[PDB]
Amino acid sequence: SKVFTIGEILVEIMASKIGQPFDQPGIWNGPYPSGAPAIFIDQVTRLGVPCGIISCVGNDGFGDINIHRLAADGVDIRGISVLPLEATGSAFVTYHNRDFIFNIKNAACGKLSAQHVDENILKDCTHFHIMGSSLFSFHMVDAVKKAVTIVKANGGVISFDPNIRKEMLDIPEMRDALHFVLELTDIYMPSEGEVLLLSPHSTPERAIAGFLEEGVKEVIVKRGNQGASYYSANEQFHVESYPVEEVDPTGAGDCFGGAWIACRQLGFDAHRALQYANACGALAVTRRGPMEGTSRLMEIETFIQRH
Amino acid sequence: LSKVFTIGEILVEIMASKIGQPFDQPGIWNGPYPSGAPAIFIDQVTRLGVPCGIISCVGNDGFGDINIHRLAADGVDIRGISVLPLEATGSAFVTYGDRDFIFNIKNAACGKLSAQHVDENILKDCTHFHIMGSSLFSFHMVDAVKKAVTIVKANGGVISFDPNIRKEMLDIPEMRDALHFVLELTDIYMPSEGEVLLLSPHSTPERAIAGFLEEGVKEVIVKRGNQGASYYSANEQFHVESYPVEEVDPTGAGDCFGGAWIACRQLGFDAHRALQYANACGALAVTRRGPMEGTSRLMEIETFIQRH
Ligand SMILES: Nc1ncnc2c1ncn2[C@@H]1O[C@H](COP(=O)(O)OP(=O)(O)OP(=O)(O)O)[C@@H](O)[C@H]1O
Ligand SMILES: Nc1ncnc2c1ncn2[C@@H]1O[C@H](COP(=O)(O)OP(=O)(O)OP(=O)(O)O)[C@@H](O)[C@H]1O
Ligand SMILES: [Mg+2]
Ligand SMILES: [Mg+2]
Ligand SMILES: [Mg+2]
Repeated sequence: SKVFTIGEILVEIMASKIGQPFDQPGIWNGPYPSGAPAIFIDQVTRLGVPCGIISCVGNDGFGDINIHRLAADGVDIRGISVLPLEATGSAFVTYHNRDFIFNIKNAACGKLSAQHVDENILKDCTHFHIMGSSLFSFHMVDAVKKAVTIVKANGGVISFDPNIRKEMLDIPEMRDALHFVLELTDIYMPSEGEVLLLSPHSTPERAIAGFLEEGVKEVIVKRGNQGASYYSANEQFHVESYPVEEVDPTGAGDCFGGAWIACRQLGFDAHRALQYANACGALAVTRRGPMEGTSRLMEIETFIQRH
Repeated sequence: LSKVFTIGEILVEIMASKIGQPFDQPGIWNGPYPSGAPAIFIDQVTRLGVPCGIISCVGNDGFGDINIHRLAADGVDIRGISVLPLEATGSAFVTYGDRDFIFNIKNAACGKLSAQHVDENILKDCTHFHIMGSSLFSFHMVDAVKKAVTIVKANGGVISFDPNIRKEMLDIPEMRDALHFVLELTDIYMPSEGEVLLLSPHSTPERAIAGFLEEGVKEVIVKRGNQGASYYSANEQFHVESYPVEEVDPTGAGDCFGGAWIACRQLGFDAHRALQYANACGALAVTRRGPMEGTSRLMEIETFIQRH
């Protein structure tokens, strides 16, 4: 029983100071392993659940830091193809109080396609997770479509976190790609701000009811500093947030998701899984760095206990 | 009203803060810094006071802005710099003998430069057009360059060419031809010592150079790294020794040497003066870190030469 994801893998370069602009020489920190699917799958493995990822990186040091990190953490990296003529994706980020310069679409991670999805790699996959952020081109979609149908046809469970960029919604083809995934989704994990996106219904209550009636088995709604909710035909509950000192919210959704999926793989019931997921996301935001907020079971449990 | 123009890639460079710093581990980096052979060449030209412009493409981000701001502030005509919303401004990560790089040019805004992104209303007063071989990495680039060249030669302009190519391009017949194509329309050839035989059928520099001149090239300026440079014309031939300096970054040496030569010639310097100034410029260039941070003003070169 293995958990698999697919998508962009990149390195993040972070500005050394708040307010630091992009158009002035300065000091930066990095590279740091990154990319929503990678963060998610890193959290899954740190919780002791077998998993793998399908992506494309370039034949360079930036691709290496990612492969090395995931591999050392227990992730099956056979699915990460290395592209000699492409540069590994990157993202420069600066703060205020947030701002980015992305090289994802036209980078190695954007070369992912059906040809780079090895069906044999998914032969024993029981759960496949999709990040909406990965659907930014026809090839990304073809890759996702191929992997999802292989797993679904093999009786696997599909989970989907629509962490998309609102822009993609104005693009029919991407809008249709998102509808595709949802149509085959068992576990839908939108944040409150994303609940209405892929629904013909205008009120959240109505949208969620719609997802269930359409085929989804469970809807997990992330509410940031307000906690999280769980919805199924069988039950419905909510958990309050754990008050923490937020530093970086960029990996909260990814970690919360990996925790939910991993805990469920470990046999946790909905209530316990939601509690751990909630605590995992809270812990993630207390540290800077994309993948620096993932936690292991012991840390999550101690955090819960202390509260 | 007479202007020197160039065309090509504009990118930013992000440098490793320490020697021995790997790309596969977190650390500290310095940047972004304005870069790109054509950009450094043109920055040296404008710093010498010679009116100039550049045709290039950058993305709609801060990395694109730092280059436009620097060039504009230095006096370069940047109207030929198009901003592409759907693309990312090229970049280059480097770390320290070898420099080691991670490039994003071919698939960035740089490689989007199209023959249409050129014009001619922009090159109307261009009497000198300079080409960097490092820019010819796609048929779209060669097209943009071919168009610009036709336009400039139509108004009776002069073409200068610096073959700072990646030897690899020589095995791709298409690019191999683009380069030979440009060479046949070149008036001023400026290969480095290790690039002299590349576009030549001969195997000895003497022969290679004698061939370029026979074919039509009027001047061949050979850069010899830390051993000076040589000038070759059908009528004369001479060389200058290198100035001893504490080298720190060789990245922009050739580009600065090039801008200095072209600009000094525009200011009426004879071949002998221009060669010593270009030579000194390249010498000064390598003393500071950063691709475009070593350019010099005319009198800085003058004093450099004097003092010594
Ligand atoms: N400031 C916070 N304090 C406590 N818990 C938080 C905070 N922010 C997030 N969380 C926890 O993490 C889960 C992850 O959440 P968030 O709602 O930011 O994810 P998301 O909406 O998917 O965002 P993303 O755009 O990064 O994918 C939340 O539902 C919550 O349980
Ligand atoms: N270490 C050095 N010491 C003194 N002068 C130097 C040094 N390096 C370069 N120069 C001067 O600068 C000119 C610029 O030279 P270099 O040979 O590195 O350029 P190039 O071979 O064209 O390289 P590129 O590919 O960067 O364009 C030289 O011919 C020389 O006069
Ligand atoms: Mg379509
Ligand atoms: Mg969110
Ligand atoms: Mg050289």
